Amino acid sequence: RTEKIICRDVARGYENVPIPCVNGVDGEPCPEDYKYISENCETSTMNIDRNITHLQHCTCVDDCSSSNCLCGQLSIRCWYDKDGRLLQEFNKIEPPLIFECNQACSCWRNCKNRVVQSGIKVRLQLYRTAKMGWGVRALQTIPQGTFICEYVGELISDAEADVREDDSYLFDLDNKDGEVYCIDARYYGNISRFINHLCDPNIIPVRVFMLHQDLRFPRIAFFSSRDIRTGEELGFDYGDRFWDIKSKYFTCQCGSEKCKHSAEAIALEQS
Amino acid sequence: TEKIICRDVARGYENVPIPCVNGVDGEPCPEDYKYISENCETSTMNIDRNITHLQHCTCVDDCSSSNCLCGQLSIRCWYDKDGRLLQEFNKIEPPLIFECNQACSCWRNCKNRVVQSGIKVRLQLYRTAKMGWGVRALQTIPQGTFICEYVGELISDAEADVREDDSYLFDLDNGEVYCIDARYYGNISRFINHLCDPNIIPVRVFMLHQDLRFPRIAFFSSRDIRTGEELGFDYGDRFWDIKSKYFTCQCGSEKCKHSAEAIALEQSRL
Ligand SMILES: CCCC[C@H](NC(=O)c1cccc(Nc2ccncc2)c1)C(=O)Nc1ccc(OC2CCN(C)CC2)nc1
Ligand SMILES: CCCC[C@H](NC(=O)c1cccc(Nc2ccncc2)c1)C(=O)Nc1ccc(OC2CCN(C)CC2)nc1
Ligand SMILES: Nc1ncnc2c1ncn2[C@@H]1O[C@H](C[C@@H](N)CC[C@H](N)C(=O)O)[C@@H](O)[C@H]1O
Ligand SMILES: Nc1ncnc2c1ncn2[C@@H]1O[C@H](C[C@@H](N)CC[C@H](N)C(=O)O)[C@@H](O)[C@H]1O
Ligand SMILES: [Zn+2]
Ligand SMILES: [Zn+2]
Ligand SMILES: [Zn+2]
Ligand SMILES: [Zn+2]
Ligand SMILES: [Zn+2]
Ligand SMILES: [Zn+2]
Ligand SMILES: [Zn+2]
Ligand SMILES: [Zn+2]
Repeated sequence: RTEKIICRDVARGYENVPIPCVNGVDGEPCPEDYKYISENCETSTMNIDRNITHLQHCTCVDDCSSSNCLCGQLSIRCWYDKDGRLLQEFNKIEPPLIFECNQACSCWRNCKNRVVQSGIKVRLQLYRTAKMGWGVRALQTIPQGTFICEYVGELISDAEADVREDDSYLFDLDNKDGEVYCIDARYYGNISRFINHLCDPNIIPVRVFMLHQDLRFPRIAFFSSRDIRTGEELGFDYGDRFWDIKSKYFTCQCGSEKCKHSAEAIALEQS
Repeated sequence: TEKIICRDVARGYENVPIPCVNGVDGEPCPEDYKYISENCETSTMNIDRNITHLQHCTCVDDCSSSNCLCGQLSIRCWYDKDGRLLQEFNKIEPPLIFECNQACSCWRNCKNRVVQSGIKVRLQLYRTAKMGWGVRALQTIPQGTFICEYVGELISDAEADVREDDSYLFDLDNGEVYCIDARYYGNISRFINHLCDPNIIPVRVFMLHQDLRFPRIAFFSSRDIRTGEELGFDYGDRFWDIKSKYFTCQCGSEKCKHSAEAIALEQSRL
């Protein structure tokens, strides 16, 4: 079966690069039960704290590559190397909040501390998968620790997430301060909603702050956990809360020799 | 002797650098304000950003037809194929402009996305002979071209009352009344002086939200602008009804409305 290009950009031009769609697997058409949006949206009263005076900000007169940058020290340190990539020593299982520089900082918009706010840079592709529906894969080699894209969607409350019957696209921000908030990319979302779960993941989510510092609304950034070959499927560990829920419905089809949520794994766990 | 005292007053925040020169006196680069590319808030404004309240269009082409609902909201799309306002655009009393948004089915590069696309002409902060700092064009600018947005601090009408230095205060005007104070927070617009014979006009635009209490102020050339010309708009009589007693006008256009000698004619006739 030929692998037919079916959308030259599902992003409709809102990203820095086009995100094309292909299907060389079956006859499913281009997904369109959703609204592609590049940044988070709201559908109820949220009042994100956008007071510019509330912003912690640095006084740097360099490119903010020094350990004296206040933005960095907030982040423990700036975990970005010279090329914008997430340092190898990054506690990539217990990752701390990253505060990027903002509009209150004295530094320039091109400082070393502005990776996530600068948008997608890698060429990605939405494609049809063998046993998982749609997915996202890389069209280039991606060095470890590179920023991929942001988990974008509809900002909703922990209570609103309890009510929603379709939790296939629900990201739990998990607010330590106050109440949990969540991102539901079921009706409004970006390329991130199409990323499948891998028991051997290659991207990780990081909580990030940029143009605001309202702690109920960290933004989710995905970075490569490893070097990634061209054509290879992006996926992150959805977690064990997702799979104790969706265990009655489907099972993991990732195939990994260390797969935790395949039908065999569950049935072998019941003994 | 002209010197360059800043390579980009916006610090890379605009699509193009906005340098500052002075060949007039010893005033260094003004730094008594934070430059911001986009409006900021210093208290809770409760701007309706509910995506489901956006009026949006269903076009798939470039939104150049008359079934573009976002053009209908604006009477018509007033942008020509090159992003410029049509010659027939009501310049005295512009109509509100509703640009296409993130709820539109159209693409981000359609014909109704001028102001949201940012500064494109080359502009320069320079020291004028009499008006402190001004903003001059670095290039020929045809009529209808978007120049810049009036960016600053959103404040209420009551706040604007207790603001002592009202030399950067712009009126949106309305039920509920709000202001843009560019005094403490501003973009390059705060340096555009007043000209009795203006060559730019402000237009109220809506882009990512359609909260009618917070139009964004977009400047467009009301005529062709020659290379080196200073950008100015008509502050209006409200500004000069409180500022003229302190300082008189210096535009010097033959048809000056707030000049020194133009005050004496109305004072002598009346
Ligand atoms: C598109 C798929 C979403 C993935 C998953 N979705 C859900 O679990 C989910 C689903 C439905 C409903 C709700 N929510 C509520 C339900 C009822 N009532 C209330 C709420 C949540 C996810 O969120 N995965 C994930 C993985 C790592 C991570 O990284 C940090 C955390 C761990 N450490 C490693 C530190 C870093 N953060 C998140
Ligand atoms: C440095 C730039 C000043 C601009 C000027 N500022 C002031 O005059 C001003 C000055 C001091 C104080 C306040 N304000 C408050 C005072 C007290 N308490 C509360 C507030 C306002 C301006 O806004 N000019 C303008 C011109 C046309 C226009 O276009 C439409 C509106 C009207 N029509 C004639 C055409 C359509 N819009 C705006
Ligand atoms: N490892 C997996 N094994 C089986 N199905 C998966 C796996 N990961 C994701 N999925 C499927 O994709 C959904 C998660 C979505 N966020 C991903 C996009 C979705 N697959 C789509 O094509 O629209 C899940 O509810 C599953 O239906
Ligand atoms: N036509 C004018 N005649 C005299 N002074 C003007 C005129 N237009 C603007 N100004 C001056 O500039 C102020 C308005 C400012 N927003 C413009 C930038 C200002 N020239 C500056 O150097 O910061 C006024 O309060 C005046 O001090
Ligand atoms: Zn810094
Ligand atoms: Zn900073
Ligand atoms: Zn910085
Ligand atoms: Zn698995
Ligand atoms: Zn349209
Ligand atoms: Zn539209
Ligand atoms: Zn459009
Ligand atoms: Zn004058």
